[PDB]
Amino acid sequence: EEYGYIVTDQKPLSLAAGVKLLEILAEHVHMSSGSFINISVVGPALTFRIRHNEQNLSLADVTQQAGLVKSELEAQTGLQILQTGVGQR
Amino acid sequence: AEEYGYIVTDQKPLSLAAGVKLLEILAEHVHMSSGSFINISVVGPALTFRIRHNEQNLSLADVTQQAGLVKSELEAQTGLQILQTGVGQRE
Amino acid sequence: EEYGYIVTDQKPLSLAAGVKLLEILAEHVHMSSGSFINISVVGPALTFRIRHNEQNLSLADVTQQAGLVKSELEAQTGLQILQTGVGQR
Amino acid sequence: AEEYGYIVTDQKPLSLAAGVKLLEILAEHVHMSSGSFINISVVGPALTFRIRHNEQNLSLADVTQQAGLVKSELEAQTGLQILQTGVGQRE
Ligand SMILES: [Ca+2]
Ligand SMILES: [Ca+2]
Ligand SMILES: [Ca+2]
Ligand SMILES: [Ca+2]
Ligand SMILES: [Ca+2]
Ligand SMILES: [Ca+2]
Repeated sequence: EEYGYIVTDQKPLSLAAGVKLLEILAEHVHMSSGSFINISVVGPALTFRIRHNEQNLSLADVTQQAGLVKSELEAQTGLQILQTGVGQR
Repeated sequence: AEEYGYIVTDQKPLSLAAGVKLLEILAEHVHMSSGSFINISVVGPALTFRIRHNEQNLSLADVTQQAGLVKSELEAQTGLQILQTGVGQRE
Repeated sequence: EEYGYIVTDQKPLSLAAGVKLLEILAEHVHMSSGSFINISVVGPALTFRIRHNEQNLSLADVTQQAGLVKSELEAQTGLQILQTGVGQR
Repeated sequence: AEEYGYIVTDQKPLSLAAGVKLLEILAEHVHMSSGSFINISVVGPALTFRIRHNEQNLSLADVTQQAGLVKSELEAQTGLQILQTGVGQRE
């Protein structure tokens, strides 16, 4: 029951902005954003799981990639990314 | 500011001794000296750290991924629960 | 960007032993050891900074105290303390 | 062996003249005769010294603390960098 996390500077993080982060991330990792499932925004954090996918992208993979392209993610979504990781919710 | 790795626990607050024990276990797992974990702090429930240059070329992403793989061992050996692990960086 | 230093006879100083020194020191100065932050062991040396605290203990204060109780520190950590001070790292 | 004070510089090696200049500046700051700094040596980048009995009751802790307070003056007047200051004692 682990989830991927992207923690932002938002209070609160809007749901629309959270899934926009996922859209940009999905484009970058070459996966459909529909593969991000069980999505919730909780306080400043976006949380999600990941459906089975052809490239075998894990929660660790996508959260690592979110960290790598965070400036791209931010520029398009009007927020800052402070942490990315994996954990319970 | 540079990236840091972190582990959020269920401890209120996390003891310095327990935070370092997590790192000792993690170090032995990755076959790196625990002295290579640098700039360590415990703040509230969380442990934060960076990683020194090493021949293994282990990154913060590498170590936090590895912490996920050995999460049950980390918990069993320390008596605490790990709620989140990841990489952060201030704006 | 100054740090407190405790230089030991260790090669290398173990991280666990370094924070055990800090635990004993914290007990002696009546501060939480969690107030020792930015901790690194480098060769034989333990280095650290200090978070704001109620007694207004500085790096000079705690390194001076470490010198004063060094025999207590050593007896419990299986090492010798050779120097204490403040400096860059 | 008794405690000694020390100042580690960026000099490779530290000159005797520069080491003593640090002490002259430090002495004038603490309003003590620089002759009260005794058993002086420069070894590699470091200056080591002890302090003679004085009416002011100035200790090695006192003087090394004071060296921290006037670090920028010590550096500006000598042209070197101070990397560490402290008190040591052999085992
Ligand atoms: Ca993968
Ligand atoms: Ca940013
Ligand atoms: Ca658990
Ligand atoms: Ca004080
Ligand atoms: Ca001793
Ligand atoms: Ca300087």
